[PDB]
Amino acid sequence: SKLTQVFKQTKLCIGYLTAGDGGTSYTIEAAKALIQGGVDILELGFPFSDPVADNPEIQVSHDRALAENLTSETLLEIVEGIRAFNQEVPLILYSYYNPLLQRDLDYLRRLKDAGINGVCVIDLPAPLSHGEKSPFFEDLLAVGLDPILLISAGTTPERMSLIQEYARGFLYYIPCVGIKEEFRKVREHFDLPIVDRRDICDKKEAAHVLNYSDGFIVKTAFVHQTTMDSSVETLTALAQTVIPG
Amino acid sequence: SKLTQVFKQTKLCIGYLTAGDGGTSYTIEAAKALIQGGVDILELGFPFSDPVADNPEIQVSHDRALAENLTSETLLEIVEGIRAFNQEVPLILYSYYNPLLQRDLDYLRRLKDAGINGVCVIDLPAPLSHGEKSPFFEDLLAVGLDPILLISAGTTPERMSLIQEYARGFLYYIPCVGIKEEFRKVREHFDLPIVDRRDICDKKEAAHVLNYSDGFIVKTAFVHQTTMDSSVETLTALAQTVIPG
Amino acid sequence: FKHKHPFGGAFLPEELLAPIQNLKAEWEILKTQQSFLSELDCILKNYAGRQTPLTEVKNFARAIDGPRVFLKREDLLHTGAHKLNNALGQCLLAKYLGKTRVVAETGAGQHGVATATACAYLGLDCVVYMGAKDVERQKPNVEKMRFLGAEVVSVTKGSCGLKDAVNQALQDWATTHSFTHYCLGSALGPLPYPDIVRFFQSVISAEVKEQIHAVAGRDPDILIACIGGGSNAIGFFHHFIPNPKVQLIGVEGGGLGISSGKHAARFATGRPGVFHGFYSYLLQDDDGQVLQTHSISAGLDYPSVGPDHAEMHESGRAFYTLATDEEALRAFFLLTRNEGIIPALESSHALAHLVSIAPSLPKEQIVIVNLSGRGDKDLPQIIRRNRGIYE
Amino acid sequence: FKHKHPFGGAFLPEELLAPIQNLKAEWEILKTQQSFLSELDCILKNYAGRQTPLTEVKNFARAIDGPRVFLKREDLLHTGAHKLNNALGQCLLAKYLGKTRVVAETGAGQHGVATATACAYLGLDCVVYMGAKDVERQKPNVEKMRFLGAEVVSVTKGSCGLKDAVNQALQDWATTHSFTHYCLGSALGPLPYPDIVRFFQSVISAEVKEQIHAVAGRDPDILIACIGGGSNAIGFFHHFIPNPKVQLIGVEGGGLGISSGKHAARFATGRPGVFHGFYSYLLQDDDGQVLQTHSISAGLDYPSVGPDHAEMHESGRAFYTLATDEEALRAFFLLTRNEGIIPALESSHALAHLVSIAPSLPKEQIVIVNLSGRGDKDLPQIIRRNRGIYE
Ligand SMILES: OC[C@H]1O[C@@](CO)(O[C@H]2O[C@H](CO)[C@@H](O)[C@H](O)[C@H]2O)[C@@H](O)[C@@H]1O
Ligand SMILES: OC[C@H]1O[C@@](CO)(O[C@H]2O[C@H](CO)[C@@H](O)[C@H](O)[C@H]2O)[C@@H](O)[C@@H]1O
Ligand SMILES: OC[C@H]1O[C@@](CO)(O[C@H]2O[C@H](CO)[C@@H](O)[C@H](O)[C@H]2O)[C@@H](O)[C@@H]1O
Ligand SMILES: OC[C@H]1O[C@@](CO)(O[C@H]2O[C@H](CO)[C@@H](O)[C@H](O)[C@H]2O)[C@@H](O)[C@@H]1O
Repeated sequence: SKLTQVFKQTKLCIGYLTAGDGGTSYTIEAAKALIQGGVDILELGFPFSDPVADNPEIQVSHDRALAENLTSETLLEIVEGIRAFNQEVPLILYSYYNPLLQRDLDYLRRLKDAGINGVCVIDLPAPLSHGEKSPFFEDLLAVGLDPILLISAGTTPERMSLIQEYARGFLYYIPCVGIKEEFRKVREHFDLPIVDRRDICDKKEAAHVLNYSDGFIVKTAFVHQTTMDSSVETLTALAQTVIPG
Repeated sequence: SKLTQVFKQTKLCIGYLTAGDGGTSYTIEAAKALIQGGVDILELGFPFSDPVADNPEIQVSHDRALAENLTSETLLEIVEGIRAFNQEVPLILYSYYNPLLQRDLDYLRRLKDAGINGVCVIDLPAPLSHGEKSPFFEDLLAVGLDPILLISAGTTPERMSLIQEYARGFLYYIPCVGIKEEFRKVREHFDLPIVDRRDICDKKEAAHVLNYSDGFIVKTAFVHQTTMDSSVETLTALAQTVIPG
Repeated sequence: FKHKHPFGGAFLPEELLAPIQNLKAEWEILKTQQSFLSELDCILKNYAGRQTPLTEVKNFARAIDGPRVFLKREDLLHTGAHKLNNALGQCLLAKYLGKTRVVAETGAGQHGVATATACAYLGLDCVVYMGAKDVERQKPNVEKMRFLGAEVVSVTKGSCGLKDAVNQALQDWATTHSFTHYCLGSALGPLPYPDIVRFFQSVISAEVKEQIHAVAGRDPDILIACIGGGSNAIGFFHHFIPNPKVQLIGVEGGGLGISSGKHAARFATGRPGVFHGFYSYLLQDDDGQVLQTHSISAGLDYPSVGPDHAEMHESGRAFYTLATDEEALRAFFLLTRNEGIIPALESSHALAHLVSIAPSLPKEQIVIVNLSGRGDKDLPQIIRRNRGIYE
Repeated sequence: FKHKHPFGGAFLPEELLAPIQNLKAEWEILKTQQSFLSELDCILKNYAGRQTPLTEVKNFARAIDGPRVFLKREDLLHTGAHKLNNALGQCLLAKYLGKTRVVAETGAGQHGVATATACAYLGLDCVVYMGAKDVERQKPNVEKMRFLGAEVVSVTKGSCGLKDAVNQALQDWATTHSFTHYCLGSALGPLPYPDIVRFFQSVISAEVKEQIHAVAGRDPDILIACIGGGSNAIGFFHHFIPNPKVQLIGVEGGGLGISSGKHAARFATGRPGVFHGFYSYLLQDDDGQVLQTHSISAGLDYPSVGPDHAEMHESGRAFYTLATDEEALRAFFLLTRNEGIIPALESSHALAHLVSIAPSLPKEQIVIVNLSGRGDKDLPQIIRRNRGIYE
């Protein structure tokens, strides 16, 4: 409803930040800097102690955030600090399953109320059997959060059905050439925006990705920049050079 | 014939030296010093690389003699140097079997000619079967050397026969009280002097041993003294304090 | 019990779904293929030394005031621990599925050595990812894996630890799985690895069943095994699980005790959570972040435990307890001095639990402890402790 | 041949004649006592892990261009070497003769560990004499023997070496033999020890005979074993000696080669002599003083060899050759990388001889090498050599 609105504009930039890396205040400052820099959707990482599906840069980022005492409670503070700045920009919570599995339905409602619009759970795949349901994806739908799912070329038709069941907002796509047609068949099957999940870090590749994808994600570059010079002005600047046009 | 002569006197002192410990000249000097000190029989050790039947003091003495290049040839020089001083004192060659097994019959003759009168081979026991002969003990008898054998209380009668076959000069005895009678039965069985093989190092025990033994042996004290102060005068002096009367 | 998921599962990112589905489908065919089962049997006999003996330890039993005590001697297996049962099974599986390459990760190197050993004997390219900090700490096992022909990749990315090697290994498998098998060391992981590892360790209890019937004419009263991830215990338990007269005891690393927080006793203080692709008991804080663990024995020093043990913990079928470092150290010395068998510090946790219950057991009872490995590898660390004599 | 004595014998000082005669008389009765043979059988099976497997090593064979090659896996025995066969036999013999104590001496500690292991399992007081200089060099094996409950006597008398420990041990036995057995580690020593040790190692070839007939239906063409004192080789050869179609090869430690004088190859340059109570081939100078030896492997680094091999060398029944340190090192790496079996540097001498003759053997021939022990104990020394890759 808020993600669906933002994709009425075309060719969006998603920016990743690790919640709590540098502390609560810093995370809020960095998010402001990315928004002012033109980022259309914030992907806010719930840091996990064992993020085996993320590249080492993001692993060390998660380590920093947890050593600075990010909790399920200060994450709410962070989201509320962002929403005290901007209440239009969609917020995706990116997370491993366990920190959310250990919370309850009420925490999901508190996330929605704080400002979160979508939840991407990187190690919780949509159920394989056409019958079998997903307690957590059901819980997301029940409170109005958009489950942000990931599909591949080899996605079995059994997923396609159940992935279509729970997917809302937009779908991430992890491709392998004529990839443009490749995205169109996916996009027409789901009637949702399809975003290339690959890590973009320069303007040339972002413009390339947008030929066929409805957006691109800057996963590493922003986090890496906070380790070079953490002054958030350089995050605004980095966004402006990466986003085409 | 020369050992038998010396035991016509009673209560003899046997003194041990390692041939070649300190070199050829020193060994000859030490032997002179012991003779002047009253020693009646020299027991001259052929140093062996692996004298497992000797106490550590004598083991290290053998090590020194071989590192100073004692050979089967300089041993002849040593014996000839002693005989150029004194041609009455009996000389016992004390040895392990292998340095003599590796020589030949002619070397035994050369030993006899140099001045050796008896040979004690500590790891060559008299043969066990009443029939079986000993090539080396035969070789000793053939050239006129006295085989100096060792008996224990538990000597089997099978030995007693063959030990009596080859024994000449005197017998060493290694006892366990009424040990006086114990020696008399042995002495009367063999009609040879019986010498207590135990290491004597003070006058009190030497006098004690001579109550029942035809002599005593100073095995360690002289060698040990060459390591305290090698000046051979102190060997003469040490002999004089150890030999009773 | 209130659970959103059955224990186990496959909580995987998309890029691992196809590799895991292929393995599962391939494995269902292979585990009943007689030629594969026969060849694995021959290798375990003529190369690894199965079957391992069952040793009655009468001096040890006497010294701890215990009943009839037997040791299943997985210390006598080639490489000195049960881990080779699974390494040979999975690397033979790789060969049969047409893989030419096997990839693993390792922390202390025990699993890396077993995998490298199986790959050398079977002629497979072997690649072991290891965090650079562990490479520096384990140069002997690194040299051993390299002598066994493995490529040891020193991971200098990220924080240079097990976590970073795991990420590197899984990234490799996602790229290379059409020709590379990924070899998991314990009864952990996404389906089908808990089934695969359990299947290859079940030979332990099949042997024990024959051997204990040969010397005693009946099943044991008690089975005790240590629990790192769960693989030696589940294989040791497997063929006795349906006998309700056989008690099943799993002993975790108790470290400095529960009160100190320095331990690895998932079932003492942990609770269910999703970690490394599966759902099981997990040492985790209120937010679900995985907790740091401690054990004198590095083979037990894990925050996770295999889902088959989670099932038996909640079903009440098996008793999961712990032994502290110092109880494990004492049992180590007791077995060494009384039987001349030098046990691994891992298995010494099983031994320790027997030491503490032995006087209460009636003397006619039969206890089998699974001696999961030999302890020569633990001697340098134990010698550094400078312990005096134990009784 | 011109010899004043048959090989062997008992060239002993008087104080050892009674102990040696008692042992001999007692042993003649015991070696045919069925209850003793049965109990030793049971212990070797349920405690030591016999029977050890016979492993065909097809990758190794291929890599050296060799024929059909099998390894008798004495590395899989408890303690990791064949020495325990003899330690358990002699310590069981002690127990049966009523001894409560066993005394030994040791240089590197390998024999001390085996004896201490057997004494712990059998409940005998164990005392190991060791020169203080060796204690300092072998603190890991000293700690192991002490953990196994042995008293390790550090000999600080004399020159504090093996020679001084031997003297201390024999002095102890001469005093204590009425209740102490003296345990000799190899097929050396005064009669009856060469017969006793050979009797307890013959189980190796009894097993090989059954195992090679099971896989191939015929006796092997070639048996290769390393020779330190001779015990693993004579037991490995024993049941094939009467078959003239079986070649017997013993491989000694060649060190830096014969020309350098730094080796342990008794049969290359030695000659008969009397040493430590027996007559056999001996590395000795013109005067009969025993020569210093060298080998990369301390288990081969001896100037002596057992009299049964001397007999077969002069009879022409067996071929005694050597391998240099570097041939042994290369074979070590070849076996490790191609089969995942880490051999002892001792056995690597046997392997090395096979490596150098393999291409000339017709491919249908069957070669069995006796893998007398595992090489984990040799890894620290080999890692220090910093060798590159061998082919
Ligand atoms: O970081 C390794 C990375 O590269 C790949 C191929 O893209 O594998 C290569 O590197 C491995 C590590 O050394 C080699 O073992 C392998 O042979 C080589 O292809 C990926 O599989 C891996 O993720
Ligand atoms: O963070 C507290 C949380 O951790 C658990 C393990 O999941 O227990 C740990 O913390 C306890 C409190 O310090 C310790 O007693 C225990 O030893 C330690 O492992 C949970 O019990 C608790 O909810
Ligand atoms: O130097 C040892 C010496 O003493 C004897 C007894 O006289 O043995 C004693 O010392 C041994 C070494 O510690 C102990 O093992 C033994 O228990 C003790 O009786 C002799 O046997 C030995 O030659
Ligand atoms: O002292 C010479 C003597 O030693 C023997 C071994 O008994 O050989 C040794 O000496 C040779 C000359 O240096 C070396 O070539 C040989 O390697 C070494 O072991 C005898 O052959 C020789 O008579």
